[PDB]
Amino acid sequence: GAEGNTLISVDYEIFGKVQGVFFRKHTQAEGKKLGLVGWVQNTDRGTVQGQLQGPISKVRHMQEWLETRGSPKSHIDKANFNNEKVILKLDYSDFQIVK
Repeated sequence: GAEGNTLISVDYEIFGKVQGVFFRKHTQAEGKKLGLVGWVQNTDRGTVQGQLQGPISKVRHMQEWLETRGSPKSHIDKANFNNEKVILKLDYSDFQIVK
């Protein structure tokens, strides 16, 4: 087991060539690696908002993975997170893709 998994909450946002791409399909796979919950979708403007929820032990790595790694058709012109804080625990059951 572990000492303590301080569950935290935080969102993300990517800009560039992450609009007309089906990269979201891959997000469902990589999301299982670390083991987190949330969803995937796009906005009316032209960006992808992925609300990731999990322990700092997994989020700390996810932040330095989605901003760097990624398909060749997903240029990350700008990557930044928001709404970073600690909470009781996750509010979902698993990850899923939303079209």
